[PDB]
Amino acid sequence: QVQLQQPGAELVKPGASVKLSCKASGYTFTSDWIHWVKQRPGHGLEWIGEIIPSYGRANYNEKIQKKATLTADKSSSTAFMQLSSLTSEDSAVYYCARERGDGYFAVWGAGTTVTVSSAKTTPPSVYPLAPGSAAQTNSMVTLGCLVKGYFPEPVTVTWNSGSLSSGVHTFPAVLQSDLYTLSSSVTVPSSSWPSETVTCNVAHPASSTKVDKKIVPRD
Amino acid sequence: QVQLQQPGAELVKPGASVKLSCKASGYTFTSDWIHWVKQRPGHGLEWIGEIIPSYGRANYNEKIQKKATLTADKSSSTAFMQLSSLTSEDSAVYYCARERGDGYFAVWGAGTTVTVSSAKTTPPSVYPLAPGSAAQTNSMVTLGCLVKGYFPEPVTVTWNSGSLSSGVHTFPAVLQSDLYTLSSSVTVPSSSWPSETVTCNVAHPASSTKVDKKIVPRD
Amino acid sequence: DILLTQSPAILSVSPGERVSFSCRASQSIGTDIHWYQQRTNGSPRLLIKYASESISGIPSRFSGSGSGTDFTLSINSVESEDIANYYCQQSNRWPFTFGSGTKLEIKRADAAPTVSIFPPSSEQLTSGGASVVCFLNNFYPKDINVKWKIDGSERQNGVLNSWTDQDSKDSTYSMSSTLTLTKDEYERHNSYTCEATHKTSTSPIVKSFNRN
Amino acid sequence: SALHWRAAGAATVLLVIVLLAGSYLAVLAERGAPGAQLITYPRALWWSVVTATTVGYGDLYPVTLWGRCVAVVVMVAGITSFGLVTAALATWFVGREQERRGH
Repeated sequence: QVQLQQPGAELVKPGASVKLSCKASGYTFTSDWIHWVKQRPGHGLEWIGEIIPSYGRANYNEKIQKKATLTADKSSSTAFMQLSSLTSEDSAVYYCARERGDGYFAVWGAGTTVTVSSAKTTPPSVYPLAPGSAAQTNSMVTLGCLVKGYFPEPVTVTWNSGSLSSGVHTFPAVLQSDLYTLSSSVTVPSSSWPSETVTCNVAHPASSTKVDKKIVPRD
Repeated sequence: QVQLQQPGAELVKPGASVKLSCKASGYTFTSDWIHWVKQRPGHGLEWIGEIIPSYGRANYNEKIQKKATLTADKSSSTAFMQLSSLTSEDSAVYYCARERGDGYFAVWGAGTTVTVSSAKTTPPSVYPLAPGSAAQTNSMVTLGCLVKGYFPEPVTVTWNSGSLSSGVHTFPAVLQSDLYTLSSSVTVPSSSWPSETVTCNVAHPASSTKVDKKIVPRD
Repeated sequence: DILLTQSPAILSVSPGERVSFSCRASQSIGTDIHWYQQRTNGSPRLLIKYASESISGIPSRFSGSGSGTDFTLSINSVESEDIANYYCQQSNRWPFTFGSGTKLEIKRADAAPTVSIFPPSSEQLTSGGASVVCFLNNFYPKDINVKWKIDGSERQNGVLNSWTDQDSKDSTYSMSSTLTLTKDEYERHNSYTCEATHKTSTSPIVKSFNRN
Repeated sequence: SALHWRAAGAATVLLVIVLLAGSYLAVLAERGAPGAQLITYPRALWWSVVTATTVGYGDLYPVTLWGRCVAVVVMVAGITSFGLVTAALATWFVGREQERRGH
């Protein structure tokens, strides 16, 4: 049972603010601290702050600007972090994590990708990639699907809703005209296709959109 | 209400001594320490010493020559510092400052500029600077007054006894034949002069002389 | 006696940008560091006490952080009024000690000087002296050259210049050239001019006046 | 009020005066000793209590003669006090066991 549950994404207009949630399941104690940890792209982990939901006291990183304000709902088992008056500096993944007051972060959320821009949200467009007719197959066959013209980050791409993990590359997005674009690749034995089915599931948290696409041979 | 009140200036002949005052208003406690802090020109802050006026104990910077001796008048709320047998090394601004015994200097005096020389005091001479007749005005007009042939340092220059702050440069004195000389500059809209008046007030603490001068057009 | 080290001594930042001043203690002093502001010709002003705690009076723009030996004063979005000298000060061990200090300095947009020539005064002249005062005002950068010409001919004797520190109203610099003669020498020359060579113009900004 | 209880009360009042006077004087003794840390009132106050209680963390302590002389008085006050309360409690209890036997 996933203990810390966090939104995939929040888009925020520069100057605006945002409340990040963190609902906690599993054993809670009075003792427990919820922590928030900021990770900008290609940089590492930064400690923002902590709160003890039982007595409601919070503390924050003095060493950085104090954007944040922390709160909990004792009843709904949730911690909130209120990041206010953002700029692109504040564009990061924000993890929440549970510490039993003994010093280590035993468990983390999946984090929330917070993107500070003026651009509109755009669900992605998903398109198969089945080989060309004049392509000779080996013992393996590479299929893919192309996830383009979406904003903001991120998307999650899986194959047969997760049952296909072995043989899967997802490429890092590139950005071009305030829109992201990436491919994912799957490699199943040449026999097991298309006799067995292969479907690419593409979730875009910031638009609340998931889509399937089957990779059938070219007609 | 200015809490620490200190003389603007004291001139002292090399070899001679001087008692600096520091009268304190606002909340006094038993707990309170008065501190003295030396600042030579273009150098930073040096801690000289401390006294607790209630029990009369004082301590001083071991790390520097012990010129000073500290005293208080419990009745007149004043601290004195006695700097004895001065030389040019001792020419500095001496601030006094109040510490509640909790470690920081909450409030400071304006300090006392102590000048160790054999030269006589000389009040300054003050002279207008209204434009030349053949000078074309913009939306703004620059006036000034010239404060020359004074010793020792410092002088304070204001405009309309302080009501004019916006648009005011005072240049650092230069020294030439044991006499100081500086200008101050004021920039008011071209309309508001000389229909509204502009007067430069020039205090010289070491001569106990203040003077006004109006900047009227050239006749 | 605890040694407070403020590197760097000068800090050049751009208007509205984040700036941080470092203060390192020769040995752990906990949080018993205090930060002061000193503008030009001002007395020190407590910004932060015990490393982090606000003083009421002080912009929210100012924060401190640090413990043990490393301390940090920060300004989120600097502005001209922030131009001053910053010092740290420890209260952890007798005797209290101070940092050597750090100068905040703003790089702004380039600004051409406003030049202004002032003939000596009839009050001054009547005491057998004459001083021609030129003001170079509100320029940036601070590098500038002031040339005196009497009747076309360049002059260098009798000339004393003073530059203001960077301005805490607008991040600009100012300067005063003062040409000093005797009534006699002033009486026997027609035109006094004050030329300013500044990076903002290939052509000197000149200001003259004839005694007549 | 019975005497044992008065003297404990007296000793609690007198202990507090010693903790405050102690804080004041410790700072007044310790400033001027280079490296002394017992040099601000608030933590002096903490020092005085960690001293009278005999807890004695050593986060702080005096390094001058008069600091130490002030420290020795705070200790003794501390121990005497926290032993007059005991003596008082012992006399309360003894009294109550005398009644529970009929005396």
